[PDB]
Amino acid sequence: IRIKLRGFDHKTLDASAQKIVEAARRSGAQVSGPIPLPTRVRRFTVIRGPFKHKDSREHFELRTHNRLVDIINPNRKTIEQLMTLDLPTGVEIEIKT
Amino acid sequence: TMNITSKQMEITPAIRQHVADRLAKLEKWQTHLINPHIILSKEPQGFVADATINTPNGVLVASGKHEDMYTAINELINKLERQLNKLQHKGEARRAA
Amino acid sequence: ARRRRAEVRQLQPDLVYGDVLVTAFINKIMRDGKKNLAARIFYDACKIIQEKTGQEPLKVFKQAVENVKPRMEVRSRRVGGANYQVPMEVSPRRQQSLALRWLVQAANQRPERRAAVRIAHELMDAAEGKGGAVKKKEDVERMAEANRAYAHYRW
Amino acid sequence: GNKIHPIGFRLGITRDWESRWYAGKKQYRHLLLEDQRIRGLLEKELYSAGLARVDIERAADNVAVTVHVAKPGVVIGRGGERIRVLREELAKLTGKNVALNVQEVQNPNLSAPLVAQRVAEQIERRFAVRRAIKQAVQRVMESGAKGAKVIVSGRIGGAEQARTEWAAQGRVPLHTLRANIDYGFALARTTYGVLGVKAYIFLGEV
Amino acid sequence: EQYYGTGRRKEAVARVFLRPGNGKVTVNGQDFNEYFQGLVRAVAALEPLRAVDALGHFDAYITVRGGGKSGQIDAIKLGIARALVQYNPDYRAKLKPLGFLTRDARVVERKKYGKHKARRAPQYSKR
Amino acid sequence: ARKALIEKAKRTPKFKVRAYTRCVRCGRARSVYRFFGLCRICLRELAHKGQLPGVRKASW
Amino acid sequence: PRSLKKGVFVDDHLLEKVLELNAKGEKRLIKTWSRRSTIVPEMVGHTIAVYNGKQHVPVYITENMVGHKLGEFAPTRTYRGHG
Amino acid sequence: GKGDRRTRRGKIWRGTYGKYRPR
Amino acid sequence: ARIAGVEIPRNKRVDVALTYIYGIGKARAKEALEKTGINPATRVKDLTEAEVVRLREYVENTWKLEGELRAEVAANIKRLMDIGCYRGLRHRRGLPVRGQRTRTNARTRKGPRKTV
RNA sequence: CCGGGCACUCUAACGGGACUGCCCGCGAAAGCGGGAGGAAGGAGGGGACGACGUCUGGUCAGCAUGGCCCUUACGGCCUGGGCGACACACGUGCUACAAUGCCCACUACAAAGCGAUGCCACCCGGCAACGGGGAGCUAAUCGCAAAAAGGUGGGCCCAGUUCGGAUUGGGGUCUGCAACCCGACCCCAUGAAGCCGGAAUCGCUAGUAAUCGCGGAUCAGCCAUGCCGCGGUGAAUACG
Ligand SMILES: [Mg+2]
Ligand SMILES: [Mg+2]
Ligand SMILES: [Mg+2]
Ligand SMILES: [Mg+2]
Ligand SMILES: [Mg+2]
Ligand SMILES: [Mg+2]
Ligand SMILES: [Mg+2]
Ligand SMILES: [Mg+2]
Ligand SMILES: [Mg+2]
Ligand SMILES: [Mg+2]
Ligand SMILES: [Mg+2]
Ligand SMILES: [Mg+2]
Ligand SMILES: [Mg+2]
Ligand SMILES: [Mg+2]
Ligand SMILES: [Mg+2]
Ligand SMILES: [Mg+2]
Ligand SMILES: [Mg+2]
Ligand SMILES: [Mg+2]
Ligand SMILES: [Mg+2]
Ligand SMILES: [Mg+2]
Ligand SMILES: [Mg+2]
Ligand SMILES: [Mg+2]
Ligand SMILES: [Mg+2]
Ligand SMILES: [Mg+2]
Ligand SMILES: [Mg+2]
Ligand SMILES: [Mg+2]
Ligand SMILES: [Mg+2]
Ligand SMILES: [Mg+2]
Ligand SMILES: [Mg+2]
Ligand SMILES: [Mg+2]
Ligand SMILES: [Mg+2]
Ligand SMILES: [Mg+2]
Ligand SMILES: [Mg+2]
Ligand SMILES: [Zn+2]
Repeated sequence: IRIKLRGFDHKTLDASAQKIVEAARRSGAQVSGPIPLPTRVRRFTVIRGPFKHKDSREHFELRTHNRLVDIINPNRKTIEQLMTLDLPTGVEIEIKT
Repeated sequence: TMNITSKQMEITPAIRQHVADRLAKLEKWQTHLINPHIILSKEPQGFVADATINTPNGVLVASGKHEDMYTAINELINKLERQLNKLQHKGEARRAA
Repeated sequence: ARRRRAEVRQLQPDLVYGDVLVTAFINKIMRDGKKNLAARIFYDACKIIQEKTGQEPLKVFKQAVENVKPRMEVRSRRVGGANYQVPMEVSPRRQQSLALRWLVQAANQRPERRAAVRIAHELMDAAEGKGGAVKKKEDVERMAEANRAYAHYRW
Repeated sequence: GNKIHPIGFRLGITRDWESRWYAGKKQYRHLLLEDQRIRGLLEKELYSAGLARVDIERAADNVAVTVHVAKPGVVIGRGGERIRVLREELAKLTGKNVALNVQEVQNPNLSAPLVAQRVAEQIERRFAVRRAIKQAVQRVMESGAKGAKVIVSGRIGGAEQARTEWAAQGRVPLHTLRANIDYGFALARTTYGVLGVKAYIFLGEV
Repeated sequence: EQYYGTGRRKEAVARVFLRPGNGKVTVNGQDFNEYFQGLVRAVAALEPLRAVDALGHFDAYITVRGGGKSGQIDAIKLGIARALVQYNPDYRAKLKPLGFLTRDARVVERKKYGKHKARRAPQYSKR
Repeated sequence: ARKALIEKAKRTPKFKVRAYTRCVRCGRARSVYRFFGLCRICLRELAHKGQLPGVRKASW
Repeated sequence: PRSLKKGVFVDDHLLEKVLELNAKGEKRLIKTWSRRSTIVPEMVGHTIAVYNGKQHVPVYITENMVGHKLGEFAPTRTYRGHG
Repeated sequence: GKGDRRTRRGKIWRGTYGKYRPR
Repeated sequence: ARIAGVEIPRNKRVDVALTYIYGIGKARAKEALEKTGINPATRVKDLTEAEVVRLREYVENTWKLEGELRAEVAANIKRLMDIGCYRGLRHRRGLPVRGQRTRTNARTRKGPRKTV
């Protein structure tokens, strides 16, 4: 019954989890509210200049944010209109059983 | 001890030893010439003799430039002498009041 | 430093006597932030100073602190062409530190093998005016005394 | 040389990426590699148009490349013609569903990367660089900006001693995060070397 | 039946559960002293309750997660003082001046590029 | 020795060990991240441009 | 060193030249670029010319120099001391 | 002993295991 | 000359004492005292002339030792040096053997500093 | 562990909150000294951020690039070697010289990250490196995993040692087409210098210094004792 939400942008992650939470709750029935999973973090630490200068760096980060929702009382009025919901570009979705 | 770096140039042990000979002029003042460093290099307009030397009362840091390398080495030594002598006698300048 | 007077850190009283002073002294025993070991050694010492001389660790230690507090010390000040050693009173804050520092330091100069004993013994000796920590005190105080001549040169 | 890129500095505050799409580690590199190839041919052909951004989106083997420009025409072609001629050259590299759109720039004289290229061109055409700069600033201010600043660096006028020239009007607070500051770079080839033009436009604080 | 404080210090967190009893105390599924054995820092964890003569009026069940033994000790100290304030809000005076109510923000300061630790700069010889 | 090298890196090798990463952008052999196909320099340039999805300047 | 489970390593292309010499009745100087090859019990008595990067160095092989590599007996570095 | 491989203390530092530090 | 050729320190625990024989470390020491069944805790000064002869008898026969060990190590280097292999050469100059750097350091092989 | 529940811890998005706002005093004022409230008080601690400019600073070897130069070669491929040399000198560090210590055993408390020819539980062989089995996990589930200093117990007894772990001999394991030059690891043996360091000199003002371990980038392996991070324990002192 699960929809799993992952993206590089967090403000778009609650966009997609705002609507998807609403979609199942409308077309019946129970939704396990959008759960904020812990973020997996990838740091990039790099010497600023092109040549030597080791003691000056610039810090770069990549947040793969994490969300999970459960559609509890499933009820196939839901399972259709989901295959027609508007995904913002920067997120991927996982649905399994 | 005695350290010479010849930057983007080839120099002989002869020349090296000559630098040691000139720098010796500093031994006059009878204070510890600790880990002196002579650097020789060739700008477009002439050579450069840089040097950084630590003594018990401070550091000698100076630079000579001239069409002639040997002359640049000497002009360096002058500046080194002058500074060394300022170190050694500046303390005396205020015994009254 | 340059702007205003810095401020003395209030220490948290020690759980076996609630004494701001034991804490300080503990810390000065502490190498490497191994404060547990620090307290141990100290407490072990007290155990001993009870064992060997049947009276209050706390009362004893506080004396050895009182007997190692240097009252006058020398502070150097070049005037003209000589660096004169000037006599100065030591502010209680510093009296403390020096007392604790020296106490430890003499203690760690002793031949007894284990740290816990040495602290005990030095504390014992200094309550009686014996020991290195008291020697350091007097060396300092004789020094100030000789240089009584240069007292007016003070800041 | 000291100053940070006023773009990367405001990401997620005043400015938003030219590439928004998730991916996993197996793929990220490979997608992006295409995007370098992508912007290469696109910034190549569309320079003529007045190229200001190459916005790029992704879902799965299908991508929305939103080009911005203030001469929408040269991208169109003959009545819908060229736009397609690219989608063929394009999706030959992409190998995939390349939705290639064209967005109008409402004023190239308020879009840094544009203003830059202009001056770079003026100086490639042997114009008085000191003049060009004061002018480009003058225009941007007339086009309603809350502040402007341009920079040209290198063998200006053909000097042997390189030199740095710049001018600015109004405000350009590079330290302020809420300041909206479009930054554009243009690289001017000449017979005697390369100059680097930098453009600064202060649109406004949020 | 039960009193609660949230206790935090460094990376340590302490869920504290006060109950009346003879005065006996537990930490993470074992008796207090069995968990904090030989660590003289302990008895100040129980220190806020001594400040108000509430030593034996209470038992205590506590779980403690994160940090190390002493930070965890500090955590407890906060929470048990915390819980006392809902047990008795007239307990501020004679816990506030004693600084027990407050949480010290002193966290391990970040390691910075170019240094060896947060602040320890690398050694360098001018000449 | 450059283009012949930015080339010899693209091609499949006579042994698996000789596999080495180059920057997909500038060709640089040293300090090349597996994750981007980029060297430390290029990584910085695009990131400053915003041409790196999700990738932003970290401050903690 | 090389794992006992895996082989005793020789470049195959030298072993052949070695084997070919046994049968026909040995022996001539054998140039090689295989400093990595083990000397192998069938190599004894040959004199193999080992490349060091500049020269192919003649090495007569003996029964006491058996498990060693080829390059161990063709020095790569010229050193006569300092000053 | 952090440089004596032949002890526990040694192997924690070298990042390895063995007779003198098992897993 | 107790065991074997060397007089292992009395006053000390027999496990430590046995280490004072060339060719016997912590390990071989642990092993002799099991195989001859004696307490490693006992001081050498406390050994049954029986326990001793056992210790002596086992160790002298189990492992190559004192002079006879050193001879093999010498013989080992002797040959390495004479077949003229690289590890041999490094010995032939008194230099380091195990692929260490020699631009700095390398003092234990070299001897303390030799001024120019 | 299951039923059950989100209270709590947390996870992670959105807010609140501190403003010298109020009190007294000194002040023309800005402010400063001080009290209460409050988690926090006068910038809360830390970060990101670097003016016109300077050093004709650094980089044509990341890249771009004017110009100059090469064209069976100053281009290109490959095998081997070299970048790892060693009378010497300097800079950075690691590990120590020990009892506030070292070894053995049993027993605790982190955080940030990483992981599909990837991390590998658990079982088996082997002193061990590792080998064979083989379960789980696109990973707040499963794994790397043990945190170490610490705590309890036991040995060492001031000795160049049960300090120290360099050097060398021998025996193995793994990666890799390949470990002679020139990898790391394991085990037997070896068991150096070193007894706290001249002239000189570095860091650090608080969760800092000191000490302790864990991760990551790169990466087949690795010369990492380097770098970027993360927590644990946790001081001294500031007259001026
Ligand atoms: Mg550094
Ligand atoms: Mg200079
Ligand atoms: Mg003293
Ligand atoms: Mg947190
Ligand atoms: Mg820390
Ligand atoms: Mg430097
Ligand atoms: Mg090129
Ligand atoms: Mg490789
Ligand atoms: Mg690479
Ligand atoms: Mg590590
Ligand atoms: Mg031995
Ligand atoms: Mg090596
Ligand atoms: Mg070497
Ligand atoms: Mg809730
Ligand atoms: Mg600012
Ligand atoms: Mg170039
Ligand atoms: Mg050029
Ligand atoms: Mg021309
Ligand atoms: Mg090589
Ligand atoms: Mg090198
Ligand atoms: Mg030296
Ligand atoms: Mg190092
Ligand atoms: Mg890794
Ligand atoms: Mg010895
Ligand atoms: Mg000695
Ligand atoms: Mg020893
Ligand atoms: Mg040892
Ligand atoms: Mg000693
Ligand atoms: Mg010292
Ligand atoms: Mg020390
Ligand atoms: Mg030293
Ligand atoms: Mg240590
Ligand atoms: Mg690795
Ligand atoms: Zn690059």
